[PDB]
Amino acid sequence: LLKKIELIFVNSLVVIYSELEKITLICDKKKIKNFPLCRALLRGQFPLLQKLTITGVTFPMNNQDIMNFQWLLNFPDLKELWIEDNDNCELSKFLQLLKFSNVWKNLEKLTFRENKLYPIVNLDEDQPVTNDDEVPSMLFYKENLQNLEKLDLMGTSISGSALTRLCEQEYLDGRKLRSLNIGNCPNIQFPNNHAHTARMILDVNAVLKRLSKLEEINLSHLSSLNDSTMKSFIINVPFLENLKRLDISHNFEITGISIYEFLKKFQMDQPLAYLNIDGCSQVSHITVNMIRAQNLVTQVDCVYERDVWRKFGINSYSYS
Amino acid sequence: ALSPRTLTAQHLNKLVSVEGIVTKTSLVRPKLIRSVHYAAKTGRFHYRDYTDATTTLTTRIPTPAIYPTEDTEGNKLTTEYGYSTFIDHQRITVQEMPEMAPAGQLPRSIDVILDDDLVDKTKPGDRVNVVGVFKSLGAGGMNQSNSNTLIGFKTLILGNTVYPLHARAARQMLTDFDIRNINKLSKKKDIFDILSQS
Repeated sequence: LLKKIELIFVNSLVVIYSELEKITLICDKKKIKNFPLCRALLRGQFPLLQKLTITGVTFPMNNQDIMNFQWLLNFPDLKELWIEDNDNCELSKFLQLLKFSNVWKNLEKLTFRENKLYPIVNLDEDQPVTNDDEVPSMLFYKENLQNLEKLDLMGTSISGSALTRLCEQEYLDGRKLRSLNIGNCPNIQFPNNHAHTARMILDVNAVLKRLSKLEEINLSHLSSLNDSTMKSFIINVPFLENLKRLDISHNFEITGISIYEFLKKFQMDQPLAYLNIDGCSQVSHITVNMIRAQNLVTQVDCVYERDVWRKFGINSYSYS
Repeated sequence: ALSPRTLTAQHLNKLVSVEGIVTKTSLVRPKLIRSVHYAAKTGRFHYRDYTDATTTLTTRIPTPAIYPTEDTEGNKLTTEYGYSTFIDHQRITVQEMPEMAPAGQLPRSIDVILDDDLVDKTKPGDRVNVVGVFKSLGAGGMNQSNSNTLIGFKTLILGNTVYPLHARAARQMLTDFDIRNINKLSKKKDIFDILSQS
């Protein structure tokens, strides 16, 4: 009769499942050194599974079917996927799955977070032909990602151009997207930066033109967002009128200057609803007190002493 | 425009120009301003900025000059010199010119900080004009481990430029007019007598 199952494998010691609706698998990455439901997930089907959440597990090296997310094809109707700190996974293999099957009729939300820095992934827009006398392979990025409301890619080594291509191709829909998290992605650079490789650039003007109605942005740990780069957001204020909640916290570069002029041009839109700058060592205390006093933000968080961002349950399902 | 005598506590945090003679130049040392660390397992390059009262014109929170050794996850870091950033740092004492000191008083002196390309622009005994921000730094005994009620705060000039002097410039600039006059005089038949009589 079980519809919702959670397992939190705190420690280690040494076919159809139509009933199920939500599977949450959470592991202590230090203690757990394999993948518990590996056989079950690849062999079985869970055809009514709405939500899946796998964190802290370690994918086997001996099984490219696991590493290529071949099992993940098993689960249509999968309204949300969250996947985080799965140490031997890669976003590259995931995007290779997304290229070559209409795997999901509908994802409302996607959340992928690899931990260690794998090499640069660019959006693999190559559409090969077996012969020009034969069809080019239909690339399923659009119909797979067309549905998304929440896209979360924190820490995932996605290149800035890959995300622009997701928007220029309109694989990401925009008219339905509401919350975007790209924090901790070292391969993002903004247009004003003179130092780059061109395919790491994010064209925020194109992106914010595409997906204008979004509510919630997260750029925390995005060290590349220096004060100069924030100028790109200032001039693209007209395209983010839906934005209510802005997380840019734990940025060790961003001075209060950029914060202030961003909120001031945003005020030309009525405060921003909420803003997070916990741990941002460079925002001057008097500036954020001015932000409160002149009421440019309804709520702003400035817990300078907060060392970390992964609030369990709220921000992350990576264990402890 | 001041000297190490008439430079006064009213001038603190203002931009000042001081004339004097250099003495007691410190050794040149690299001052750490940024360190970069390869997290061996994680693959990312972490980094850390640093601050003290000399590196910045405003009193940013200090950073204890400690190198990282572990990631947030506990992964062992390795420090990357060559990507890490150090400025050259030098501390010099500018002394009041003895010709200016009033009757029966000895010359006053103040300490200047010089960074990067300003380093080694002077040696001791150079008469100089320094421009920089006059500042205070340190606790001044307000930290309760110091019982002494009366000691003052340390003060410095954070240097922005250094001009050597022999105005009554150490090396005089020569116009083409000066070049031509110098050559014209050299052809006068008794020029050695003219110059030595001069």
